[PDB]
Amino acid sequence: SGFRKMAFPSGKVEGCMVQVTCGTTTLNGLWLDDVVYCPRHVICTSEDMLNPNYEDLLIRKSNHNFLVQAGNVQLRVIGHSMQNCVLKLKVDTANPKTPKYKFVRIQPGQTFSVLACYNGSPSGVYQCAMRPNFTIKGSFLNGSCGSVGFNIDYDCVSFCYMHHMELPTGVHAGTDLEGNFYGPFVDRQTAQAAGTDTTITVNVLAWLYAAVINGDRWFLNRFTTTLNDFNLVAMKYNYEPLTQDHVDILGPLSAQTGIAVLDMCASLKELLQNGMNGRTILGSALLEDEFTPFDVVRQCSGVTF
Amino acid sequence: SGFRKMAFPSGKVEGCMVQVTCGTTTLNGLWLDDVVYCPRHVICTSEDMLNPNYEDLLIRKSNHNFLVQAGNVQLRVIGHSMQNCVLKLKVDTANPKTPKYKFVRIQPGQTFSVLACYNGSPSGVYQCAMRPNFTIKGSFLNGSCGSVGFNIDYDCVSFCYMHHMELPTGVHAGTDLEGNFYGPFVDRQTAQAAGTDTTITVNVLAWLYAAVINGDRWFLNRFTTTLNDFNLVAMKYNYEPLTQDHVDILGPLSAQTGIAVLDMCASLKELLQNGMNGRTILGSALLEDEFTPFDVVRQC
Ligand SMILES: O=C(Nc1cncc2ccccc12)[C@@H]1CCN(Cc2ncc[nH]2)c2ccc(Cl)cc21
Ligand SMILES: O=C(Nc1cncc2ccccc12)[C@@H]1CCN(Cc2ncc[nH]2)c2ccc(Cl)cc21
Ligand SMILES: [Cl-]
Repeated sequence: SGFRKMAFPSGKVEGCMVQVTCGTTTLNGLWLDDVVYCPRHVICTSEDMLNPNYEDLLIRKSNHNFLVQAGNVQLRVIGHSMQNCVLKLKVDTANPKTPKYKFVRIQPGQTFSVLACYNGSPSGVYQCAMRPNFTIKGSFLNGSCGSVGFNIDYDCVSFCYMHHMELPTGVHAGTDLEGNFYGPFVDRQTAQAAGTDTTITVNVLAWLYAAVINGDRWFLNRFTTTLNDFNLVAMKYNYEPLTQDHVDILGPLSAQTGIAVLDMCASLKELLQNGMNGRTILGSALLEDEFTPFDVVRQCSGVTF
Repeated sequence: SGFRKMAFPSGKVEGCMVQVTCGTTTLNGLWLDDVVYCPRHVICTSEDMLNPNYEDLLIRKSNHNFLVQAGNVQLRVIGHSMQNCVLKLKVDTANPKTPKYKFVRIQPGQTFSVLACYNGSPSGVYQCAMRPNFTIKGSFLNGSCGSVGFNIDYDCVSFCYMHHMELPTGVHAGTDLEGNFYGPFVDRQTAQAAGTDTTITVNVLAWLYAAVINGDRWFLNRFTTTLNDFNLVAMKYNYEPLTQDHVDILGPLSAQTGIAVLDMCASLKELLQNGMNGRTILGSALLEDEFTPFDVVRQC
């Protein structure tokens, strides 16, 4: 029993965290095989960040300008290239701790674990979701740039995020491991704002199924709804539309609990129009949307890595 | 900016997780140097759960009864001993991945990270607090016994918990790494119940300071209170008494935000009286009590 916000074990990623220093800027790098990946803004000054030409700044750099430190060992940079908003520093040594890995770009609503690092040293791990507005509500201070987001598939690490910046609202923006930003963001000191956020509906439903598996049933009702009627209500409360793909993904939880997805949608509809009435679900007074249907199955069935 | 429930990176602990099998029972063990630590109930059968005599059961066991598996390698048990509710299995190989470590027994209110394991394999990491009733509100299934709770101090792992059982309410009970249970619990199937839980007041205050550091100030008021008047109010909401030790511990956060502890106590009393009124604090509609003053300073 119990339901917690749970991250993947971070060990396979900890062995890849290195410190990257370029001039006065120090941030984190991901060392996989003989390449260290990090945000390309490491080559910037405070003036450069205002309106940067990264090709012109990088062409002025030499390999010896980048100081890469893995633990108490300095790696020697033998090449440098840029892929979108990520800098790739070729090193002479392949990371012996390199796990089986993939670079994957995730969709909004998908969750992943963040290994927050400072000076190439892992300080914490937390689970979060890529919001529908493409920001992540992370926890990061200055020095955390280059911290990575990941999932674990059997024994394969899927790297899906690299932290680049904090928006004025305190939310975070970053890229996949190919340097492509999630969202309409750029890596420059300019006026940027996150769009209005919405609730990840499929994840709320998956969390309601986790509550039922844990014995919380007060919110269940006799009612069902059409997918269309549910979406009209959901859209009114800034909830993401629930697609037939989402209904199919919730299939196993629906079969396990005996509550059809559209039957759980009617519970969610009433929760939205009426509130919780001083009650909680899994010790929460708000509907939790940072657990995917896969996370719920993984936690309520004990899948290991 | 931002405030998250954050666990310590679990890598140093993952390299110590092994599978321990004794007869039909399989659970997790912690392999440090040449010793594998696990709950002693791994030696129990069906008739040995209501009233087990662990000394009697362990004396009947031999080293070859214990199957220890680290990854796809079987370790050879060369000795066995019992320390309180923990079984110590001496093995013929020292764990090369053994980190710098300490065994620390924590107090209620303290937080730690849990590396939940099944069959000696880590499946997830999450953050817990030792509740004032000495239980932990974990997320554990059958097979998770031997999963450990820990904190990391620079590069040193302080092991503070080993999971032993689930109480009828779905909460969890375990021991420190010396086998001493937290709480009035025993490793028997006898009728056991967690005491009435209370909110960790010092942690709620630390979390209110984290909210102020993050820019959330709506809950602040012009009032202050005496420690005694705060405790009389707090007790009525099932909140733990706030001691002078707690007030002293909140000193650095009080100095950083400019809000005296007793001033923040008055904000907490007002929240307990009014509720949140559709508002949230750090994205939460409830007062969070699983962040200690030390966690808040570290994260902020
Ligand atoms: O925002 C940044 N990273 C950080 C990541 N996570 C949390 C943070 C919390 C506090 C401070 C910084 C955080 C960095 C440093 C700050 N500034 C602003 C700027 N102005 C001139 C040069 N840098 C910018 C602007 C754009 C970009 Cl891509 C990156 C950055
Ligand atoms: O409770 C236990 N671990 C578990 C840990 N975490 C989550 C769980 C979820 C579901 C089932 C078991 C969980 C273990 C195995 C079961 N039983 C209860 C029992 N023993 C004989 C008859 N019923 C006992 C009893 C005492 C002790 Cl010390 C340990 C244990
Ligand atoms: Cl599924």
